[PDB]
Amino acid sequence: AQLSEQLAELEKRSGGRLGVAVLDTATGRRIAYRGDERFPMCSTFKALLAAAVLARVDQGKERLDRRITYGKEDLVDYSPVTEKHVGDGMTVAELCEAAITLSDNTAANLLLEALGGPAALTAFLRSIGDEVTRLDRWEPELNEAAPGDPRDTTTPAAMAATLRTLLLGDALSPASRQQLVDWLVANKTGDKRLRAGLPADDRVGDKTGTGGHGTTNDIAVIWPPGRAPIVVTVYLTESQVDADARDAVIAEVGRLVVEAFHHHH
Ligand SMILES: O=[N+]([O-])c1ccc2nn[nH]c2c1
Repeated sequence: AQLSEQLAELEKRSGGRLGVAVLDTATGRRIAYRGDERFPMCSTFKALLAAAVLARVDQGKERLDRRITYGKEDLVDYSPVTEKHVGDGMTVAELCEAAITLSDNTAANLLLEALGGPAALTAFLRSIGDEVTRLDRWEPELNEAAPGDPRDTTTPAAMAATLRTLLLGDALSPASRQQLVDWLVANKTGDKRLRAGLPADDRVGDKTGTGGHGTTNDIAVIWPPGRAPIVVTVYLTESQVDADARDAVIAEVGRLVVEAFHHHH
């Protein structure tokens, strides 16, 4: 209730459309602002993509140490890791790490190819119970973020529930689960979004995303000391303020989420 008004005030000053979901795993209870509205995912999809790959590894259809070869012509804009390994190539695990930790666009496209494309990612999501999130396009076309376009979107609540089952539930094997946590925890943003609003003593594994039509997102599983973990998803789009302002918007969601856990009662 109170956090809602605070977020709606924050949404006004952003000029855009803000969506937040908070899933407390101690109770399975969730708080949500536009939690059942569609928002463009941009790079936050890469957390799901590495999950779907690890699920192939669990099934035996993939190996984290499989070498993937690619040439200069497979590269798209923003490939900080993969661009320096056109010769060697990279293992699946190295592409997953590059995609989560640095948002390497070629890594994600290479992992989508190994998977079977946006439809295979969407198909995996369905198999774990997410009936909402959808990936339709490849990098970088999927960062369009056009209002009313349902392609490449999720909801704050759907994304939060999906992170819960992948990182904390029984969707992946325990080892794949631990591996996906390890990748998300070693973000190198790093960091100015949710991370910036939170207590430093927290262990945070997060994924950021940026797009057109004034879009910045951040999703995260947070482990507070001596406390069950909490899943926070934040989606901002149609924002009229600039990229640095959008970062501070997301950090302010983080601060408000903490205040409401400690004080609203
Ligand atoms: O992100 N959080 O929802 C959250 C809530 C309460 C907390 N106490 N410590 N860290 C926290 C994070």
